[PDB]
Amino acid sequence: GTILIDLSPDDKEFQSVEEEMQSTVREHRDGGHAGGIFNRYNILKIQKVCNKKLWERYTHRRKEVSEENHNHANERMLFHGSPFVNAIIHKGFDERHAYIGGMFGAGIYFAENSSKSNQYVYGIGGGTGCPVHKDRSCYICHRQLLFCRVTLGKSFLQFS
Amino acid sequence: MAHSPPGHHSVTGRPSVNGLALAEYVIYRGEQAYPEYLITYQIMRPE
Ligand SMILES: CN(CCO)c1ccc(-c2nc3cc(Cl)ccc3c(=O)[nH]2)cc1
Ligand SMILES: [Zn+2]
Repeated sequence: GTILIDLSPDDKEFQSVEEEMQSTVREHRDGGHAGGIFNRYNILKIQKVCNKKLWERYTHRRKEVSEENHNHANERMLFHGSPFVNAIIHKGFDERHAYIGGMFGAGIYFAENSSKSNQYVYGIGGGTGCPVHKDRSCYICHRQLLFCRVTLGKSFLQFS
Repeated sequence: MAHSPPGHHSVTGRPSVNGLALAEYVIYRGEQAYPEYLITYQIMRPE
């Protein structure tokens, strides 16, 4: 039940999403090993993901969390990169989208830095890079990220 | 998937070495995220 609505680059909504993508690029400690060497992106398309069932699933859980946390969902907009982006937009997030070996346990990971999520587009550590050229720093192949609405509720603070 | 820490709904990873990194987050229920936007892009080679 998912449809994708293309946003015009003239739309304020496109513009604010692009700005969050671009402005949250940083340098990474791997020198670009996982995600490639870059300071900015060429945005090709931004599509709104519309699925009523998946939205109602989200809002139902959001209300449960809010009611457990003094009417505060602690909702954020965060990036997610994954080889299964096209599965997620149709079927939703579930345990198959978890990073079993992640540093904060087996769960589904999100980033404030778009460039952190970019490290996971082709798999953990960038995998073997793009399918066509086997290049984690490919400048040719199209990549996709999700910009997601995430309910944090009461969040456990783990220091680095 | 694992469970959230008791009394919590997510984990926040706060960097303590890289002063420029932003936070990372983990949820343990897929129902706690909705994929609002699909962004198609290329990384750009620096000049
Ligand atoms: C479905 N999988 C395992 C793929 O075999 C997966 C693993 C990691 C990620 C992922 N991990 C992150 C970790 C941090 Cl610290 C920050 C952001 C991400 C992210 O966007 N995706 C996404 C999917
Ligand atoms: Zn490629």
